[PDB]
Amino acid sequence: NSSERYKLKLTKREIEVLEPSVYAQSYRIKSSMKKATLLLRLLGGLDVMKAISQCHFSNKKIAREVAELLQKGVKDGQKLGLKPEDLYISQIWTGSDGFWRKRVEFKARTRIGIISHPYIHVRCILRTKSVTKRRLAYEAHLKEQKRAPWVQLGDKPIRGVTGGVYKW
Amino acid sequence: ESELAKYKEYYQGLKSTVNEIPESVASKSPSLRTLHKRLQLPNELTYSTLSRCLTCPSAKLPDKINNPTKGAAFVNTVPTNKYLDNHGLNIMGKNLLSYHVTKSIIQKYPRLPTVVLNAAVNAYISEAVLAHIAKYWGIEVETTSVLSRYLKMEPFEFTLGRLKFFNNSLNSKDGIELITGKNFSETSALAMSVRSIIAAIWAVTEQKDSQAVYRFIDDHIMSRKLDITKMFQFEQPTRELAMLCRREGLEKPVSKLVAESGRLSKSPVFIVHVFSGEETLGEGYGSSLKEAKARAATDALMKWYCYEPLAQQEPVIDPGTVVV
Amino acid sequence: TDTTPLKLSNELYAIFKIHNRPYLVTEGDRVILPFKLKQAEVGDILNMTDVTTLGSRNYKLVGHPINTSLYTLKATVVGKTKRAFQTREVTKRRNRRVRHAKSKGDLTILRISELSMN
Amino acid sequence: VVKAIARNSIGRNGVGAFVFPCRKITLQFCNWGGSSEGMRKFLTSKRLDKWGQEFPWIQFEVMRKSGHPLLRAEYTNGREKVICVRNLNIDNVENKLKLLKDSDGDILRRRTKNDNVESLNSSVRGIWSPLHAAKRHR
Amino acid sequence: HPFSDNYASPNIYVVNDVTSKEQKSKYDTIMKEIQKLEDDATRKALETARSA
Amino acid sequence: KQFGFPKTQVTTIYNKTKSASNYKGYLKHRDAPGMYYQPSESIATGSVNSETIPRSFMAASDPRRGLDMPVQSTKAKQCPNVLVGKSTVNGKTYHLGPQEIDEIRKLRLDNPQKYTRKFLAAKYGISPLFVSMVSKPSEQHVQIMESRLQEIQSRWKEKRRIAREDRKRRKLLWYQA
RNA sequence: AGUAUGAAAAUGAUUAUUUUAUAAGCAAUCAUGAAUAUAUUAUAUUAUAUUAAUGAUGUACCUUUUGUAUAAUGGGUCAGC
RNA sequence: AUAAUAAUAAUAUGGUAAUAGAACAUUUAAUGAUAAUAUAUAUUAGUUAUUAAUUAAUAUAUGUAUUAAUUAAAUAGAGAA
Ligand SMILES: [Mg+2]
Ligand SMILES: [Mg+2]
Ligand SMILES: [Mg+2]
Ligand SMILES: [Mg+2]
Ligand SMILES: [Mg+2]
Ligand SMILES: [Mg+2]
Ligand SMILES: [Mg+2]
Ligand SMILES: [Mg+2]
Ligand SMILES: [Mg+2]
Ligand SMILES: [Mg+2]
Ligand SMILES: [Mg+2]
Ligand SMILES: [Mg+2]
Ligand SMILES: [Mg+2]
Ligand SMILES: [Mg+2]
Ligand SMILES: [Mg+2]
Repeated sequence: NSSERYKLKLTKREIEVLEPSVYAQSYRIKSSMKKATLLLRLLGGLDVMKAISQCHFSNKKIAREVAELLQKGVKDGQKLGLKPEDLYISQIWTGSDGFWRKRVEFKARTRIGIISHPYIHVRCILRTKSVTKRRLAYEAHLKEQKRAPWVQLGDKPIRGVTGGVYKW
Repeated sequence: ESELAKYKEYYQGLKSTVNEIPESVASKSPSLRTLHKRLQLPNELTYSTLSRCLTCPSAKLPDKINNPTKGAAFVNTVPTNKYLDNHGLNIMGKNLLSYHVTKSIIQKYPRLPTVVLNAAVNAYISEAVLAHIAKYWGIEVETTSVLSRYLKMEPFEFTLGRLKFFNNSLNSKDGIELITGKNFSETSALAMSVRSIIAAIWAVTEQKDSQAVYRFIDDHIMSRKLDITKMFQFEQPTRELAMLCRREGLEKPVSKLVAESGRLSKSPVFIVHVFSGEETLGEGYGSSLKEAKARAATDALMKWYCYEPLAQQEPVIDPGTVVV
Repeated sequence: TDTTPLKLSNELYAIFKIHNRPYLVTEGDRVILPFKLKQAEVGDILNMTDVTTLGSRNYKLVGHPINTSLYTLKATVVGKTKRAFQTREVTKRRNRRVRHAKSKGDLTILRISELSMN
Repeated sequence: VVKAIARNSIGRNGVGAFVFPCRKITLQFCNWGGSSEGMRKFLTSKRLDKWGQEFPWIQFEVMRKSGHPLLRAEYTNGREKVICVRNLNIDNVENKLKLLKDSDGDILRRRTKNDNVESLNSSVRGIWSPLHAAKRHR
Repeated sequence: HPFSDNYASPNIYVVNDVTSKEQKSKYDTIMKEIQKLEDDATRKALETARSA
Repeated sequence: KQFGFPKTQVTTIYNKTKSASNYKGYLKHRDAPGMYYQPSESIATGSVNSETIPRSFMAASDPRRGLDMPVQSTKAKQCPNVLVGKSTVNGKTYHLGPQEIDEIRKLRLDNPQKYTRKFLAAKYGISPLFVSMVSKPSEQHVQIMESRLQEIQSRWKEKRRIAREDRKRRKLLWYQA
């Protein structure tokens, strides 16, 4: 309904942010960050359903919480407009949730330690196979096209300074 | 009194100055003077003429002003006189550039292929290059609004000194271009300005010193580096070379191994020379034999085409491109 | 001195010396002298005098300094400037005093405008 | 068959016609502000006029602002040097102005040893080759 | 209190010391005056429509 | 030999076999004032230089023709032929008439699998290239061949496709000069 | 141990760029390829920035001593004092 | 007969303990224009022979510097207890 052409100028960051995503967040999980990492590294770039399945059959305690989070993120994505079979976990990390209560451990022979009690949160960003993954495939293709070939007897720069004199 | 009335009369005065380009006002303009001194323009070229050269055509304000919602607002420039713009000048400058540059290229490389020559000409006087040159010179665009200028209460001299066309305010704000015609592009306006200056120079000097314009062009345009060897891209050069040899009084070209090392390695070196009789035409190194052969043919073709005769020689008119 | 092949050749290089510092140049080359020129201002032209070698692809005239009559070699002074500012620190091995040796040497950008056999 | 590769020329400022690198200088000062005294004195005292007479290809803007006194140059390449001349005397300001006018606009940069000449041109003699050398290796 | 005439070399000039506040006030008055002009014209047009 | 200049290597004061890269030695080496002949230690592939262009490509009124600088260092008798066609070794033949050509064309359309280019060449004592120039095959056959080629390409791995791309880029680069 | 605010650092996880699975030491500096990013004068054969190809040089800091890479003193890191 | 800046010729410019001279950052007091087109703080990239300040962009605050400058002073500068 218009004869006006346009050209859009976005940055890399702007491109990244505007692709359809969904941002899951856990509640105050009772665990170490290290323990969370030990699981979460497995769920790197998986499809959300696959990740959920892995969490269900994992032996770890954080696993259930991670599964629940993934389920919530899927539900959010559905509400927005996205599909659950389209969603993959783009990023998933953990962090300290703060207010870890220290508590002295009394040892033998008038010695002591301090026992902290770590609480964490897992956040994750689900992105779409339909868009983000396609975009990065396209970028990879462009990079491949750009890539200058290996030339056998090719023009390499004569590195070093000339010194105001012909050496040949 | 009313501030609107004060603004309106200022605008009217500005419009009148644009229509005239009165000489005293143009002289007062510091930017014009500095431009004149920078380029070492002739004293016969008046400051009014220089101001005019910076004035692009802008008779009527376009329909796209009606909506800034569609991504355009033209609020900087003021309407110009029909018979006092850079338009006629610009055309003349373009013609001069197309003549002289091309002639210089032909003098340099009398056998240069037609497509290659055209590319070289473009390189020397393309719109982007011309715009860059204008920027380098210091031809700045009138980006500031008329209202803003009035508020600052700046003279009309400064306006005259700047480049004046329908430059779209909010051109790429929020990363949104509108893709308008050539009559609203900055690069094009800058190109026109540099061509208009050349035309003005020609107009003033033609009767006294006819070649003054052409030496100015040589100084500014033809002084720029262009390796003509980087312009070429052959397809089946051996066949073309053979055709060339047939056309001239030369024996059939055959490629022969001069030197060889590292056969049966990742990166050998094969030197082959395309001989016509005992004379070698092209020398070709390569990783493969085929590659070396190809390179020798391309070298021969380069030597044929990019042959540059001396000025002392009588004119070399080539016998056309080698039609394979 | 039969200087005919040099005169004929389309490509041609020079090895002129400013204060015995050699600089190998063609026309268009942009020399960067490592000092502040006092004599010439920006825009001034320098006629090179102590030209050691004038060379084609296969020949070279050599003189110390080649006859000024035989050639031309005009440089233009295209901007006095400086190197980037640097501050190396000077200190001994059990001494808290660390003297900062600030440095920002001068440069003079020449451009070889003309180079030809006269 | 032969085809062109679209390519653009490189401007060497010096070779044909020298365009002077410094195009515009802005003298900025403050009426209040004791740091702008030497700048103010310079503006007053017939030196600026002489300067403008000497260099009519540079335009000399004179601005008033609340902050420290400023000398911003503007060059052909599009770069902009800005020197703050706070608490400098007249003569120091003038020296700074001279320095600015001297500059080709390009960014400051570390040079390696003997990194003297900067050519666009292909070598007049070729690049060395072991097959084509005068003395063959062994 | 320098001026462009003071220096007597035409490449030198002094930009006009107009305070930002004064400029803003001027802008306000002009745009306000335009608005007033427009509103009166619209009212007149409405009155004419009502009449016939 | 027009010019009788003394000839010089690009001389260092140091040992050239051990210190060829040492610019300092070159800088040190002074030689007596005059004209010299320093033959270039380079191939003349990319050079548009006037001392590199051959005499046949120079114009008739060029002074440079007479001067001895396009040196014929190599000899065509000594060098052996590289990727040379059989026409170039033993001369081109223009023997086949119109009728023979028409017969060849008829054959090729009829059955390009049986009567292939090489077979035609063998029959008529002529080149496969010439056969191709003379006669088109049935477009169906060409389409089949294209489809086969596409299938082969698909059968590749990722690596092979990349290598083929690189090869193509190299080929393109060869013809630049 | 006020209330707001908080891209202050140490510290953790994750992503991106880049280097890294035949190479040996204060982990820097200088030389020098390559890859990537940004660049409303890259006109380019462009400029800056980031990055342990490769090469060269390089015995933490302080204190106390005739004298310390010392296997002599002292410091887990950063913030405030 | 001075001061500032710039020339030329000459001599000098490693430094622990130590002596002498000159600056800057920070905080308070006296005097004090200006202003959201401004100021402050932070990040990034430029600039000035650069512990400092300045330019531009970006961010957050504030209808605003005890601001520039000169003085007076100091809980006035921290990898070393
Ligand atoms: Mg908190
Ligand atoms: Mg116990
Ligand atoms: Mg613990
Ligand atoms: Mg130390
Ligand atoms: Mg000691
Ligand atoms: Mg040795
Ligand atoms: Mg390895
Ligand atoms: Mg190790
Ligand atoms: Mg140890
Ligand atoms: Mg120790
Ligand atoms: Mg310890
Ligand atoms: Mg000392
Ligand atoms: Mg203290
Ligand atoms: Mg501290
Ligand atoms: Mg310290």
